[PDB]
Amino acid sequence: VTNLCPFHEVFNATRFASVYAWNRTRISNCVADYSVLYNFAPFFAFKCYGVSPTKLNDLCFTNVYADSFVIKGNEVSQIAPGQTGNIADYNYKLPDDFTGCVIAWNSNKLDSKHSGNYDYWYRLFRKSKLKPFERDISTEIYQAGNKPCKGKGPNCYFPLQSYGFRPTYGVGHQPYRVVVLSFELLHAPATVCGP
Amino acid sequence: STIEEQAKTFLDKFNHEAEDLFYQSSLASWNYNTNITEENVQNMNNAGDKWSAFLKEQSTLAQMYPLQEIQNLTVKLQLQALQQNGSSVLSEDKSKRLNTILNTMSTIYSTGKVCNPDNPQECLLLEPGLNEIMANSLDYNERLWAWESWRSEVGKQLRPLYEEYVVLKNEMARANHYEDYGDYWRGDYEVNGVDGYDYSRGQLIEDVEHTFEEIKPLYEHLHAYVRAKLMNAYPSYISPIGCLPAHLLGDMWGRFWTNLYSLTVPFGQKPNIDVTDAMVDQAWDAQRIFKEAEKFFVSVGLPNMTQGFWENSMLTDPGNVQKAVCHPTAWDLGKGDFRILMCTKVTMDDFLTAHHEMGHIQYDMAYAAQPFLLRNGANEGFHEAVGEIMSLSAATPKHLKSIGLLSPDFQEDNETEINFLLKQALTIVGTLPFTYMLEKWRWMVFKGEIPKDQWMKKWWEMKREIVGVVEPVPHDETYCDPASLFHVSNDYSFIRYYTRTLYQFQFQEALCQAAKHEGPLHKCDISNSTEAGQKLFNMLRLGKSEPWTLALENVVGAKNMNVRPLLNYFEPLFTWLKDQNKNSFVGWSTDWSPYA
Ligand SMILES: *[C@@H]1O[C@H](CO)[C@@H](O)[C@H](O)[C@H]1NC(C)=O
Ligand SMILES: *[C@@H]1O[C@H](CO)[C@@H](O)[C@H](O)[C@H]1NC(C)=O
Ligand SMILES: *[C@@H]1O[C@H](CO)[C@@H](O)[C@H](O)[C@H]1NC(C)=O
Ligand SMILES: *[C@@H]1O[C@H](CO)[C@@H](O)[C@H](O)[C@H]1NC(C)=O
Ligand SMILES: *[C@@H]1O[C@H](CO)[C@@H](O)[C@H](O)[C@H]1NC(C)=O
Ligand SMILES: *[C@@H]1O[C@H](CO)[C@@H](O)[C@H](O)[C@H]1NC(C)=O
Repeated sequence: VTNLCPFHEVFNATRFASVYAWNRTRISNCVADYSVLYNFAPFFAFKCYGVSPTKLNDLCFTNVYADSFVIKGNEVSQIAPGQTGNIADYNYKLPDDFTGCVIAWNSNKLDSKHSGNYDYWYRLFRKSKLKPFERDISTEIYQAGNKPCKGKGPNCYFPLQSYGFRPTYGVGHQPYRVVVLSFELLHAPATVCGP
Repeated sequence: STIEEQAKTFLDKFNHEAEDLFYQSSLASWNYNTNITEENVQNMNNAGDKWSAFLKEQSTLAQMYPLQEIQNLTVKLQLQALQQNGSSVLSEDKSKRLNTILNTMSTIYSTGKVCNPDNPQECLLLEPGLNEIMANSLDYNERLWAWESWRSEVGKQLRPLYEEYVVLKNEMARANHYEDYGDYWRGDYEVNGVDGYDYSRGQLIEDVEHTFEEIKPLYEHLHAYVRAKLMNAYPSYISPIGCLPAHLLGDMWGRFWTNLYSLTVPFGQKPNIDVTDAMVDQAWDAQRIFKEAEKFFVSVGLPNMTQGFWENSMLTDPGNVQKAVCHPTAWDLGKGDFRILMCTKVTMDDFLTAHHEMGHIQYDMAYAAQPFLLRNGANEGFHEAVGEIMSLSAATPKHLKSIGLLSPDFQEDNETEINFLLKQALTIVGTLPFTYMLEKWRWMVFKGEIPKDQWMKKWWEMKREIVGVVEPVPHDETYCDPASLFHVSNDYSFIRYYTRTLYQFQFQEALCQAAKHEGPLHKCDISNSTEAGQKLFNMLRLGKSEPWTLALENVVGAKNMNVRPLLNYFEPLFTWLKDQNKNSFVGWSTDWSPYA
């Protein structure tokens, strides 16, 4: 084993991207050792769909996709197939037949500056519901009424709102970092396996 | 997009911006009440002004959506609460006049001082100077001096301000399409659009008066018994058939007869249950008190306090340099932040207050899932009623013995039960005629049924007739004795204390039945009963989302306020009072006065 999959960057990045513009990293052509994942952070909401976690070292996939972002405590449960809300509807939606794992852990220490960590935004309004595995980084003013908007107004709203993360909040409002691993095997031989 | 859909999106934008701005104002207000500095006063004002300006802007924007075109009632409730004009319906000149009158009356009340004769320097404020006199002094003349001087030197300053206050408040209420300012206040109990649960503003007057007629027999025997005991202490001051002198009632106004307990105690040789010595014997601290309170709510199926509660609250006096406002309060800053501010001492009173205040926290955590505009009690009397029933169970000997503060060998006889019920009636029953008569006077003043040249004349005719209390000094129309109370000169509705009192015994009687309690209602402890906790939580989580008549029905099974549980609580005393008054005159003559 000489080429370990670079999980040292996904679970230990200096800062994570906003949920509406969640970051996607591709992991391939490497040996995947998930046993070290528990050493990265005290995982709170580890959950795998379509695959038993204890057998993660005994499977192979063509490519792995890590989608990393930051949400609130209440919105962690929205990261699941067939779920609805704000994050699952207008920010980041998983397919109904999703296969992979979800790892969510608290980051109250790194994403709470006591004055409002307003660098993490989420999409509040959208014309339609987000398609699975789609990013909508568009920043056009949202129209709620019938009049033209061409900018902010009484019924013309900015689609993105900034989280007000602070360390004084409860566990339900403290920021949580989420990494969703999706496993894919289309045609190519699996370049990702276990030890 | 329809108007209702635009309002749902408008309320969606409002909730997220309000929760942030409300948290900034609540945190800045917390840092002042826990660290009274000059920098914290400005930061509290700056954050409070930004929150007040945000509401005024959103109220105008909310008034651009016609309520008639909204059919979803949960959306209409949030729009209706946000569209409430209030003082913003008057002209800018009249609203500026009204806010100046309100600030002056609050300043006159909080700064009004009375100086003893022959020393223009030895002056006393209401708190603590005059209040200490009205609560501890047994001297007739000393209490008469404090009672009269507070009303002739501070109340007379409020008389001209209160006349213009009624005019502008009536113009404000009538511009909001209300009959008068009293009808405006009664809108807190109004319910429309819900078949079988509606409630009109005028119905509150009829229900308060109807239930008060059933309280009269209990109060007359409590009044007669108190008069007899006080007549033995002041034989030359009290008539056996007249009303009670207003300055001999336990406080500045007779709002509570609690302090009359020393002179009216039935069996003055059996001591009260005071587990304060036991708490010090067991090295209890403030954290132990709140931990025991936390265990209480957990025993009935309610959640434990959040980690941020134990970390952010101030459960002890900061002491030394850092000063703080030691009044016990429960804080719901929002966004999962719940705190309790309290300079807790190792006493039995603070032990029961901790259960009273943590009950407010349980209420807040329950409806925290509701929208921002629906996070409150069902009406103005719900929140305080939930806190009262917690100290009811926590103070019983059954509960005090189950936690190791009261000795198991300590037995309770019917003489200590009467002493407890009499102490309770002096505070609970003694305040109901005071509260109803005061609020009825303001209802009639706002309605225009009492002319200005007969304000004080009608005020004391109703004190003699309804409350059975006579003024010791004749007062002309230069006085303003109602304004000598905080709530009247600071513009607060008062009927909330009448409805809350009847609510809490409805709650307690219902929860104790769910707890399968046997025996008198006053000995009940709902501890370890998850069934009672489930029945209470079914109303706490509602918040303001449902009509208060429906929220009340989830606990007690009835849609309206009921006085029978209150009478069921005091029945062992009522039968004892009637036996004590067999050779005494029950009732009062309104023509007798101590200055006749
Ligand atoms: C209270 O205010 C004083 C005045 O600046 C400050 O020195 C102190 O640290 C403050 N205490 C807290 C707990 O904020
Ligand atoms: C009213 O609107 C809320 C969202 O604002 C929705 O959850 C609820 O189901 C609606 N109720 C009815 C009866 O349409
Ligand atoms: C608010 O006041 C305006 C006039 O200032 C009035 O037309 C409107 O009906 C009022 N609305 C409410 C909800 O009080
Ligand atoms: C409440 O009690 C449960 C155990 O019943 C515990 O797991 C939880 O951490 C407690 N909550 C807090 C805030 O301590
Ligand atoms: C409640 O249960 C606890 C044990 O769970 C017990 O110690 C306590 O005495 C009980 N109290 C009552 C009033 O039943
Ligand atoms: C208390 O009960 C005893 C009998 O158990 C009775 O003789 C006495 O009169 C009662 N006293 C009161 C005040 O009820």
